[PDB]
Amino acid sequence: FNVDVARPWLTPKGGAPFVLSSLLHQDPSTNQTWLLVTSPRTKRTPGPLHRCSLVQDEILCHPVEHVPIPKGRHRGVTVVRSHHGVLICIQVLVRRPHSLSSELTGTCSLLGPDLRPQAQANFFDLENLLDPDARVDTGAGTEIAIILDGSGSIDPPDFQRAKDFISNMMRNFYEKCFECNFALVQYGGVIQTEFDLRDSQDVMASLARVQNITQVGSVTKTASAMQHVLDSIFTSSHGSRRKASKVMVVLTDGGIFEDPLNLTTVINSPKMQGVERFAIGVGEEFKSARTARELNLIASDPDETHAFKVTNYMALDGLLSKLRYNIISMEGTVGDALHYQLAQIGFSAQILDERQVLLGAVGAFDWSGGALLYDTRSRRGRFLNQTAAAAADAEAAQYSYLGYAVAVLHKTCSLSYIAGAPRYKHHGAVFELQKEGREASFLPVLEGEQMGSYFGSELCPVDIDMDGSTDFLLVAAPFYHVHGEEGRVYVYRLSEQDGSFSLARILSGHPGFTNARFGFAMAAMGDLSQDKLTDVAIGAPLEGFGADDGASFGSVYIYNGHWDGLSASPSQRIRASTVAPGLQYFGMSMAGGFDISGDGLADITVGTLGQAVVFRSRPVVRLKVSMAFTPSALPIGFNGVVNVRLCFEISSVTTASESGLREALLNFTLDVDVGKQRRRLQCSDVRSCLGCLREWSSGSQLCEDLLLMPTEGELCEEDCFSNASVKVSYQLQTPEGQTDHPQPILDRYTEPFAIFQLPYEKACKNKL
Amino acid sequence: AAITFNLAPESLVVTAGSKVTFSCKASQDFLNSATKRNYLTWYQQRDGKPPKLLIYWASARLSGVPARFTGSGGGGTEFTLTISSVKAADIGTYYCRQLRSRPLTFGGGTKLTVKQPKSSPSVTLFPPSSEELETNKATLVCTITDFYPGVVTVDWKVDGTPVTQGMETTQPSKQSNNKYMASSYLTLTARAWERHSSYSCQVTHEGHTVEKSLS
Amino acid sequence: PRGQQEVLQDQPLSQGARGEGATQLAPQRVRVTLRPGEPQQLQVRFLRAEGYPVDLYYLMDLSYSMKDDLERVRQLGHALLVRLQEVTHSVRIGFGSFVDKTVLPFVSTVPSKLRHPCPTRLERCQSPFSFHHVLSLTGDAQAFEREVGRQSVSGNLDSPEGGFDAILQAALCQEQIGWRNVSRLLVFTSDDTFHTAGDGKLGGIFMPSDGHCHLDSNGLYSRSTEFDYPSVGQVAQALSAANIQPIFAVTSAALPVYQELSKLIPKSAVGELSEDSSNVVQLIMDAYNSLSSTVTLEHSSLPPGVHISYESQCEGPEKREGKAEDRGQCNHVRINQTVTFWVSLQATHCLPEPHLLRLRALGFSEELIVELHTLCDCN
Amino acid sequence: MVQLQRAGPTIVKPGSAVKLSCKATGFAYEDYYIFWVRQREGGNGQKWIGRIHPGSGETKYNDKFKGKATLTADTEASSAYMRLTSLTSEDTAVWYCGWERSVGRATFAYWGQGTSVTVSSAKTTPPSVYPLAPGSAAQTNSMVTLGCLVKGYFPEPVTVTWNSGSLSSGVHTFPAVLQSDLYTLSSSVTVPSSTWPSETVTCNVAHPASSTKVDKKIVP
Ligand SMILES: *[C@@H]1O[C@H](CO)[C@@H](O[C@@H]2O[C@H](CO)[C@@H](O[C@@H]3O[C@H](CO)[C@@H](O)[C@H](O)[C@@H]3O)[C@H](O)[C@H]2NC(C)=O)[C@H](O)[C@H]1NC(C)=O
Ligand SMILES: *[C@@H]1O[C@H](CO)[C@@H](O[C@@H]2O[C@H](CO)[C@@H](O[C@@H]3O[C@H](CO)[C@@H](O)[C@H](O)[C@@H]3O)[C@H](O)[C@H]2NC(C)=O)[C@H](O)[C@H]1NC(C)=O
Ligand SMILES: *[C@@H]1O[C@H](CO)[C@@H](O[C@@H]2O[C@H](CO)[C@@H](O)[C@H](O)[C@H]2NC(C)=O)[C@H](O)[C@H]1NC(C)=O
Ligand SMILES: *[C@@H]1O[C@H](CO)[C@@H](O)[C@H](O)[C@H]1NC(C)=O
Ligand SMILES: *[C@@H]1O[C@H](CO)[C@@H](O)[C@H](O)[C@H]1NC(C)=O
Ligand SMILES: *[C@@H]1O[C@H](CO)[C@@H](O)[C@H](O)[C@H]1NC(C)=O
Ligand SMILES: [Ca+2]
Ligand SMILES: [Ca+2]
Ligand SMILES: [Ca+2]
Ligand SMILES: [Ca+2]
Ligand SMILES: [Ca+2]
Ligand SMILES: [Ca+2]
Repeated sequence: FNVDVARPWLTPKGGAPFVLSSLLHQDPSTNQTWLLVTSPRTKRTPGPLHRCSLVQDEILCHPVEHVPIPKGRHRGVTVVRSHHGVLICIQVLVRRPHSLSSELTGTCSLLGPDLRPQAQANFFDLENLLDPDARVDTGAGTEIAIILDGSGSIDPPDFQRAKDFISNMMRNFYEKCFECNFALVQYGGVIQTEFDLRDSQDVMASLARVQNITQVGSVTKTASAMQHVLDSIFTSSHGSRRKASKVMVVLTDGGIFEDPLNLTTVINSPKMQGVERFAIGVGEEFKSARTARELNLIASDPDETHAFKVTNYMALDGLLSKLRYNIISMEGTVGDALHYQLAQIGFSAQILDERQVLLGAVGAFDWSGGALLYDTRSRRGRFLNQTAAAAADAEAAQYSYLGYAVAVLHKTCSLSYIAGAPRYKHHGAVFELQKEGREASFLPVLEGEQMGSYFGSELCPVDIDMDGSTDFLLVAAPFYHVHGEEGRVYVYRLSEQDGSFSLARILSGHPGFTNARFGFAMAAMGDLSQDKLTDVAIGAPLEGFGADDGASFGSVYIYNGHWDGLSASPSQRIRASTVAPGLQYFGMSMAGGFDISGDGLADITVGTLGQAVVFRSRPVVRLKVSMAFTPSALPIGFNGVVNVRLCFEISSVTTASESGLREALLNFTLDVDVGKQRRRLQCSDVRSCLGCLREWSSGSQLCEDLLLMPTEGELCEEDCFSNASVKVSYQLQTPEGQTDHPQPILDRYTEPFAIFQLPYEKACKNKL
Repeated sequence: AAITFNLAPESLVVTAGSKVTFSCKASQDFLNSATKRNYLTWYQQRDGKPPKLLIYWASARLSGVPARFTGSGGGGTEFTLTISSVKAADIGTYYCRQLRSRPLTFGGGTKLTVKQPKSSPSVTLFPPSSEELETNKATLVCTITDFYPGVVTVDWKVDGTPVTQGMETTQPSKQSNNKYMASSYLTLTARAWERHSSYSCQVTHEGHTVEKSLS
Repeated sequence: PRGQQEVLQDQPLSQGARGEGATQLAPQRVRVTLRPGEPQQLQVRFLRAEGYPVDLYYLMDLSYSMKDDLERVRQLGHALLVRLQEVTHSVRIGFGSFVDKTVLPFVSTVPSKLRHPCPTRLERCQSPFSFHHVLSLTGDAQAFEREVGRQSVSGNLDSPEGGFDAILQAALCQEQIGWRNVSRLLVFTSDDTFHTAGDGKLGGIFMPSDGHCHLDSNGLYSRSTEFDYPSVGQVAQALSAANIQPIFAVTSAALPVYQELSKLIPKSAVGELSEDSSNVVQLIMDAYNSLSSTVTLEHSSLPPGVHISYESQCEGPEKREGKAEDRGQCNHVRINQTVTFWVSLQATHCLPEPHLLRLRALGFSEELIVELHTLCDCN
Repeated sequence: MVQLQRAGPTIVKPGSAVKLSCKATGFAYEDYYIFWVRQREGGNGQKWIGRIHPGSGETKYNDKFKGKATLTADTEASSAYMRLTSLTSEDTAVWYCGWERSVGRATFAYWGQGTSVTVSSAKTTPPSVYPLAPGSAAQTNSMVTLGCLVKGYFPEPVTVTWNSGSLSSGVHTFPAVLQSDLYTLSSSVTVPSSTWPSETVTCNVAHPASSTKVDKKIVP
């Protein structure tokens, strides 16, 4: 129908940016229209948002300046827009100290109508932003190296005691520490790395090996033991990590002797710096002044709390307490409850006024969901979710994904927020914020019918007459199954008095495609057909995937607006194969309503998965046809020639008068005495009445002159008194290839013909 | 790449009150498969003025163009512009042009020239001026005036030896009387001018070779 | 008017302890005549006394919530194999596992918790993955026992698991899962809800699942982080294409959701997973029997105005529960007793009288011959 | 009525850039396309340059002038501009803006007056006028042809007359031709030998660019 498929503009393929969603934007103060696209983070492009313009019959893109810059993997980008500015939300990962779990929420930035920063928001530590009274307006870890002494001066009983001590210590530390690994070294005469950090990953093997080591005996070369621990462990070649803390536990008996290395220089050496030194004394023979001072040198600077004389089994309380971690409750395990850590605020967004925004919190409270009504200028928000009266209700509402999609509805003199919960029960639902007083909560108003159809994943209010009050609400079920994943869309009519929803129609895609995904993307495209009524577009990105060549696939369906509501069938179907080669998932994002070609006519953008397309909108022409007969009536038994004057006119103001019909040609034909078995009159020239081709001149009027002759043969007097019917049918012959100007198109909802009656003089007293 | 035009002949010798026929041909078809209109345009340019639009589509005249111009030119690959009865105002150059596809291209042009009885040139030869030798420069100029048709060739010869370098020829031009003229210089330095004894210029036309000489 | 029926041939026959002594179909020739509004019937026999091949793929969830339910799965697998082997000689059995996608909201991404997802380090664990084909379909029993017993439990973040990825990969990856052109069963075990298409959006996955085998040389679905979960319709279509009957053995807690999914998948069954695992084994024996045997009576193009129907019974007192076309082939085959067919026809209108057909069986180079005669006139 | 005007001729050094202008009047400017075309002298024909839609500022360029031309539209002043980058001696030609036909298709329905661009490093130099004394053999004929040589001047034009313009028949001023960087020109007249040298014959050459007027009397 109205969209010019023959002249698309496409972002360069394979080059930057790799489009994910596209939307048209316009600054109300300057009337510039840009095309905002969002791309995932890549080495070429760091930015998540780009503004593109039409230059040299292509779409060139330049990144926007002050938007958040994602780091690492792609975790989500969301860009909505209204006449109050552009909102961009990025998902981020954060790790708190000594936390064995991560946080996943959004950092957002609000920009003005002209793409200048206005607000920044981080949604970590949500507790300090929340304001439960806010009025809702409705109009590496640690490594521990052990230095076991079995170097003579140690009886089998004391050695066995030491082995039990070390084994119990290892087990205890593995229980109270998660990311704490171990290494060991026996240094009796020789030095022998009994086990290494890589083996520490298998706890059972290391524990079994601890009991399986045998005394080596000989002489106590403790300083050499330290130097060996530093030349073999803590070194990244054997598995150590530079970031992790470093501890040591020295089970020496104090009888150092025959040490090839100097103790004092080894202990204080720069390499030793940065590693703790816990010293345990073995044997009763540690009561000499020299041995005591040796221990004191070995142990950390605050000798108390590090130096010891007996194997007390809780002497290592300090690390056992300092290194304690916290675990967020996960699948099948106990832990800290999931309240807001994985809230993913900003998953869906919506701009309400100059300050306030609406955000989706799909992951809040064990994936129950919700939404945050954030006030950007005051930096205070209010969380809104479904009420739970008992534990059963709370556990029943989990994993509903409320806040997956958010929208707003304009009633006569009020507002109403709604949300999508595609996983609700198991078929989906749409909620509405039923403010009752101080408390406002989401209560379900619409429910899907099929499991896994993801009802409520897409919302799309439509104000057909553009009066400021929503008249319909489109709700999509992209994965609906009949033979494959066809999709299905539901149109709901909002009562003008109660605000209730009543099903009106169920839109389905073109028959013959079992893998369409009809309804995955939906948008109100403003007014395209120049009729002052809003038109809508639905997207079916999987249409034609794999079948036949499969070079391109996807579809977009244009539905027009009527005073009654949406149409019954689509007025256009744009197939990706006819648009350009290589388009994949054509129709997973759409926008419109803003002029980007330079005429006064709103245009449209359809974003594939990696490219964006832009289509002009053609001018819709409405032809008024009149004719003057001569003589005004048919005299009884007339035999003269009838003179005919036929004049068309452009009753449509969609085009300047001094452009006529462009390169479109008017093709009209005449039918004489329609409906009569034998025609009373006839045309004087077959050429002048069949396939008559004319070129519209400058202006809004065209005219012609024709002649009619009496039909041959005996008079068919049977129905003389009835008015004679003359019919005119017309079309447009629009050129073939790409054109500089979008050629006009006849209106699809006005009959392309007219019938004029010529009375026949009566035989009564009064002829007419 | 682009569509090529073979607008021929380069020029026509015509007389007032006779028919004319240009022939512009295109390397590709212009018939737009939907509107069924051949996309070709005709232009007319007189000396010292910007061109003018004569016929936008293959056979449609512009408002104000006299009826004696006819577009004809069917087929879509070969086109012909026919002027019924040439007139003094019609003397000029006409260009054909593609309109269907980018880049847009022209045909090169076709110029009209009024016919006339032949006229042998009036040839004169002059020496370098005395003042010129004072500046250490020298030059010989041969004038060839009032000849028809406008195609001629000249060969300068010093001491009987033709010279093929240091020679410039002014553009031959047409007059209001339907004749032609031409001129040719001979760049030389004063020292070189004295190295020789005699000079001469030769003119070629439909007849016998004409020459003039100095010494 | 009324019809007629007759058997036009006699054939010597024999029977053996196993199918190698089979004597193929009943006497070749039979005859039937029909008139409008009066059907007729015949009888046929096939001399086969054993079962027909089978391919069972076992697929366990290995999330941490299944630690208590692992012994139930091991007992169920042994019961599976032992019950099957006592009705057929050509049973093949396979094995695979799954937990979830290795992106943040579904699986914890901290390196320490990505190497040892289990809560305590003394536990025996296994790093998370999306699908892992372990044992290809094989006729060895002790191999399957040993491979199943060796498995260890992985971990996860959120309750729903990614079993749909495993099902779709098992359906698509035919050349390396070892499927045969035989009755195919997939036994799916879990104790929680399942992720579906549209859930990957939370984890940043935006590329929809395509119908391609993405397993590695070692058997892992390595590319799982780049494609979204498949939809219910995608799994249904893949299973229908591949001729796989899924039997969902799931915990009592998750029985309702899976019972609701089974209605979408045509030939699927759902049974609870408890200590007395005979409930699921019964679904499996019923799925084996319900799918027909190699013994077949496939019909040629009947004369227009005539219809054909069948009713198969392994023995006199035992018959299949199917209707109409479901009984065109034999079912519920058992040892030491041979199967039989009853073939009935009904006539609506008539066409040229002289017509003949043949009913062919699979596995032997022979087929029955049938003669037909029909007319629209009265006596 | 639709008409277009331009800034007029320009003289620039090699390597510079020229920003021509084409003011448009009599129609809505943000509607109709503006096309440019250059007619190179010496009978090289014409070649389409590019296109621009003032409403959206979009352009399309022939590949030959992709990096050479750059079109833009000033909707406020209703003036279209073309910028020629890194001009050379070759770029010298006359350029035209255009206006497409509203109905049908005709790229240049209307044209501007014309604008000539000349690229040269030569300074403003006055012409040197040299009389052409007829040969001794030409004095015996009834008709005698005289003339002068206007050599070495820049920029154009230089007007030549005979006897302060009183003489008006038989005068022929040939088109100029370039030498190195300085232009050249010649003119010839014919008068009765009965009036020469008996009566004074002279010519005046004017060079407005240098405000120089030179009178030269022909002598045998
Ligand atoms: C940006 O574009 C918009 C939309 O075209 C322009 O808004 C229009 O502004 C005019 C006044 O400039 C509004 O009034 C019009 O003015 C006269 C009578 O004064 C008459 O021609 C019209 O009947 C009309 O009343 C016009 O309603 C308004 N249009 C809309 C749709 O709101 C705006 O001016 C443009 N801004 C700039 C800076 O160019
Ligand atoms: C909807 O959101 C409200 C909050 O706006 C949720 O209510 C909150 O539920 C949590 C559940 O854990 C309560 O936490 C409590 O904290 C302490 C520390 O553990 C302890 O008293 C309890 O064990 C409990 O965990 C929290 O107090 C409660 N209210 C508020 C104001 O935070 C509600 O659960 C959400 N509903 C749904 C269906 O998701
Ligand atoms: C002008 O329109 C007429 C119809 O109103 C065209 O003629 C018909 O063309 C169709 C195919 O497009 C044929 O099926 C019909 O048989 C033709 N005749 C009639 C009476 O409908 C005619 O081709 C059009 N003119 C041009 C130049 O395309
Ligand atoms: C270690 O265990 C092995 C058996 O795995 C045993 O043979 C050996 O004696 C033990 N001790 C040592 C020092 O290897
Ligand atoms: C060992 O090094 C220390 C300094 O660390 C030094 O004072 C001492 O002399 C060295 N030798 C001995 C035997 O301590
Ligand atoms: C199974 O049947 C298919 C279809 O006829 C055939 O291509 C294939 O080779 C057969 N065998 C296997 C092992 O798939
Ligand atoms: Ca409304
Ligand atoms: Ca509309
Ligand atoms: Ca537009
Ligand atoms: Ca689980
Ligand atoms: Ca369990
Ligand atoms: Ca999970």
